[PDB]
Amino acid sequence: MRMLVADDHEANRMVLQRLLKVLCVNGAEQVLDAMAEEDYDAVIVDLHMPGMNGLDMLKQLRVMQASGMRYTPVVVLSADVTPEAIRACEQAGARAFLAKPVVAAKLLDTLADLA
Amino acid sequence: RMLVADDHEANRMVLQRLKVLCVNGAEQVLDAMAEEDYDAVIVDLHMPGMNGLDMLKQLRVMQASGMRYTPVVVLSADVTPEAIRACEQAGARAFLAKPVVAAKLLDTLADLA
Amino acid sequence: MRMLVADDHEANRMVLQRLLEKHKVLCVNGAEQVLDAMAEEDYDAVIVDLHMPGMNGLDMLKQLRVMQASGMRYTPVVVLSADVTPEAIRACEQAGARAFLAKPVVAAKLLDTLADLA
Amino acid sequence: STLRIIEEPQRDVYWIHMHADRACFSTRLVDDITGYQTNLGQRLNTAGVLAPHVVLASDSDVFNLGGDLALFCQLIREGDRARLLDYAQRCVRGVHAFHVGLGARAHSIALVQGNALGGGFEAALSCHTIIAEEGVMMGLPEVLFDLFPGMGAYSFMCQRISAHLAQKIMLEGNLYSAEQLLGMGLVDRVVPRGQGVAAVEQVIRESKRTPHAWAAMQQVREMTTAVPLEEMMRITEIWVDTAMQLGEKSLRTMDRLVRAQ
Amino acid sequence: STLRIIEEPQRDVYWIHMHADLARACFSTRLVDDITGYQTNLGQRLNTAGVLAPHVVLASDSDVFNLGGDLALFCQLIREGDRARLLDYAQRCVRGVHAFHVGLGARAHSIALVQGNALGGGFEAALSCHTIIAEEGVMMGLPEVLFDLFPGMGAYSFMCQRISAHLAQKIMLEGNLYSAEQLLGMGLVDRVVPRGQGVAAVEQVIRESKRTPHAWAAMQQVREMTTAVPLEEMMRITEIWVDTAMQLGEKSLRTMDRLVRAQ
Amino acid sequence: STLRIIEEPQRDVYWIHMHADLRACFSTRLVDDITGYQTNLGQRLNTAGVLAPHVVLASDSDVFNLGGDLALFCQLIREGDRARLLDYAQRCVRGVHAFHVGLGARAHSIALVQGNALGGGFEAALSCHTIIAEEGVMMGLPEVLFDLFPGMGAYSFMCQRISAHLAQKIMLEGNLYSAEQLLGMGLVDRVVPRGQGVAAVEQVIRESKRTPHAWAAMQQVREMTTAVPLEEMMRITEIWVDTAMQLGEKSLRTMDRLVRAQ
Ligand SMILES: [Mg+2]
Ligand SMILES: [Mg+2]
Ligand SMILES: [Mg+2]
Repeated sequence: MRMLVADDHEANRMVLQRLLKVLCVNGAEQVLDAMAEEDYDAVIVDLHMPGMNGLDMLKQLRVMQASGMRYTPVVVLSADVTPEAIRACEQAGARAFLAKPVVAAKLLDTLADLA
Repeated sequence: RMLVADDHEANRMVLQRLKVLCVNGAEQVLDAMAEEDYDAVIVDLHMPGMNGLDMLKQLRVMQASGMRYTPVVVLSADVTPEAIRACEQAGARAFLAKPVVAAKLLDTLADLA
Repeated sequence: MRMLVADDHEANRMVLQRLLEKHKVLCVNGAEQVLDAMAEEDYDAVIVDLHMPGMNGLDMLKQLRVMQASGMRYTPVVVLSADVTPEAIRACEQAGARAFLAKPVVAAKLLDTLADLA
Repeated sequence: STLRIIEEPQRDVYWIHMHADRACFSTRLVDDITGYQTNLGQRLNTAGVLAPHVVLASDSDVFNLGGDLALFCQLIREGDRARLLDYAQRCVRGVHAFHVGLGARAHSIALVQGNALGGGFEAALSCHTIIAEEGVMMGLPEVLFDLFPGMGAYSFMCQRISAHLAQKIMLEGNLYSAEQLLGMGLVDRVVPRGQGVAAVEQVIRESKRTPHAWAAMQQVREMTTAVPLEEMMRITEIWVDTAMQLGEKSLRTMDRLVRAQ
Repeated sequence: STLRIIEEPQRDVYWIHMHADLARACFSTRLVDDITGYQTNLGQRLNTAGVLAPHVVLASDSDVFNLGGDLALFCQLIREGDRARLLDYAQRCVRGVHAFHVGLGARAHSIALVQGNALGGGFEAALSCHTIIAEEGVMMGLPEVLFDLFPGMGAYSFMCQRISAHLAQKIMLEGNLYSAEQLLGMGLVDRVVPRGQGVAAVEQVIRESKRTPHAWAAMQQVREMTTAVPLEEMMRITEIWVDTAMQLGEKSLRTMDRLVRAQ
Repeated sequence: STLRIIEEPQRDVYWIHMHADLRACFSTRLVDDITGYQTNLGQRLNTAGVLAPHVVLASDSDVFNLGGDLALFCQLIREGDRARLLDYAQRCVRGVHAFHVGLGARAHSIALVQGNALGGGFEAALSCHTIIAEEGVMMGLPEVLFDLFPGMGAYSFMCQRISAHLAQKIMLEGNLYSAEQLLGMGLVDRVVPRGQGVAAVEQVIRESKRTPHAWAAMQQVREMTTAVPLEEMMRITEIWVDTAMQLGEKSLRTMDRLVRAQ
């Protein structure tokens, strides 16, 4: 499996890379740039990021995949467990939704579900 | 502390039997509720002039404006689903038939408080 | 049972008349002529061919629906065609057709569905 | 004499029962309705009655089956555009009067206890409130003989549903039950068989306690969303021109419907 | 002083908190003049600075949003036969709510934050905004029929943007109150959030439309030339409203008096 | 040559298949070919006095249409060429308005959507009188994602089906919707299984072919009531072009990424 993780915080990128082939990038705009060049099995993204957020990226990715781009499942991570935010993401195209800080065992099992 | 309102003068006294104040009309019970506080109000649906549904609608806005909340139970000879429809969406908690069944009246009043 | 049958081809009317006599039958050439017949006499069931020139089976159903709501006696209609596409089956079912059977007609399936009606 | 009129002057409730003496909009029935509308409206205006109630009902086992098709067939075959236009315009005046409350800001209530087809359904839609009994069928079958509903179907439905859905309904030629129409928003209340009168009485009693509010709302309608008479008149102009171009297949369809009515 | 104004000039977000000096939460003459006065002031500042897609939030400092018209004032003017002053009040209420509808003449995004009950004019004021955020347990409705009047501050005009003309009529004449969840299903409210989460929900809406300011402003121009409610139309509706109010009887006036006391 | 035209003169049914020589978007060539054919077919139908002809808008690609030529947009915006962008926008309006008024020949316009329809593509489907969609098809208006809005009649056409307020939301949210979702919203008229769209169109054609006088009369009624005036749409694209010209580098980069994906 080939992974692509995106988070604005420095501490979050490092802990996820150690427990998991992984590429890490900062913003939501950059993960859209990274996906345009390379192909990935799954994308892990933080919901609340400055500038462009997880949902804005999700909507933009949805139109890209509908335009012809190869499908990649997206799992979202967030501190907010609010039911209104979960519904909006899966209606934008999200396949999984996990709370922060995420338990390692449940992340790996949900990644195994996608394949 | 009860407050009952009915158009029939015969129906008023028979409910008083089973700390109860009776009044005639739908506007008069509203004037009574502003005078002193009550625990529950039992009202007849089909009253001439102003009916139970109009009182419920009027109490609903008053309670939304800042008045103390008091639960309301409605009595009527009519039992059709289209009559309960309007009452339950106006603020009523319990619905009963006429003449009232003594067992269902007292039991539902205890469930409120 | 008193049966009314509509099909634009002579052979189809003949095979249907023969098999269901083993009921009383009247065969007619199109959709307009069955409507004319239904106003003159009453029938237990109508068997209509879906594809006929001028007025087809689906029109007849849609015309009967309004006629039956206008005071006309209700009478069951079963449709026959070599067209068995869900596209055509949906249209007839929505227009109030009680049964849709494939052509060439299976005598066992026709008579059993007619028995279910009355 | 096509109407049975029940007047309650002290309560200002007025009942119009169609088909008192084919249960369709004949010339006689149309003239009797418009004649009564004009009469009652003038009496209500001069007496300064606030928010009167007018009920459109039927004495037949159906509500109304629509246009006089036998008259249509004859005028189309004879090429008499002038008389067909005249009929169509008078039908418009009848249904528009219900829509604007007879010019007296009345509450128009349609009581539909039997089937309402074509013009019949349009007449129900011209009222402010439609009460229907269970098992009643309504629809617009004029497409089945290659015509369209020109007595305000489009204008009245656009008050309740989208312009696009209104178009579909007018061109599909399906019949709908009371329960279906309720879900579609084309009917306001569905009650059990033989309970329609009581349901109308409840509506009357409800709006009788707010007569100033009702009358004011009619004024608001007049200056906003109300269907202008002129618009409907121009729609029947198109209706007549279309009817005059109808072929023998359509005329035979109309003849069959005439016999079934 | 009936308003508490919070301005964020570098982000162009502006908060209007009604009922700042409640220490009756209705549209009094003072409150209406303060709103229109601020709308005109802020709108002119936004136009001259050429601000693209500013955000204006209508909120409340009371435990209710707004209970509607000043009924005590209504009762007095009707009894005195003062049509001129009642018309003046009604016209000023129209200007307030229409300004929210057209974005203060500066193509602003108007957001109603409803954290308490909104009745009559109060509900109409929420409906005048482009987005309505409501908290759970909040009740809204149009109770003016209960004293034989109708909502004349744009209820009909604003609801017709969201629902059919026929359903709008029913709602105006039934006099029922509806919960936030019910209004959401009816399409009369845009978002329902848990108690005490309204501000965060408004912030999400702001942040969402802040990233598309050109698209927002262009859409206002499109509204202006198509579906936008003309001021003149609303003015003529309040003309009917005042004429109706002047004809009200003693039964209606007593109903209004009882509501005044409960308020 | 961007179109594959199938004509059935004896039945008066006409099929327009987009993207015959294949980005599956509204390029200048595709727009000119559509308007050119609309004008041609409309004139032939008028002079022959054809009553209620049928015109079908379909696609030969695995998508329906992905919308505006974004690569062209990026170039004209960077160059400051308002005149050419307005010209493009106005021609797109003429294309979709012609479907809305039945080519000036009171035609029944049917959109057959068997692949994704985005932006202008969705607007083109909405310009038709009937929209047939296959299961699994996605439609939406993603132009907000690069800070623009749908200016090819999205607002005008949706207001025929839903409220003005809901139309506004849909235009500014930038969500995609499935065929089933759009059906529930009233933005699509029929949803059929994959590979059954043609048969569904044939049923619609056969249904309205039996009532040609009724159809044509209804178009006349539309013309004088609820029909969207060309002028209104032209003024909307004027706003569209002025907005597009003001777009920044962030929006232009978003458009560039979509160009590469599309
Ligand atoms: Mg974070
Ligand atoms: Mg009683
Ligand atoms: Mg055959």
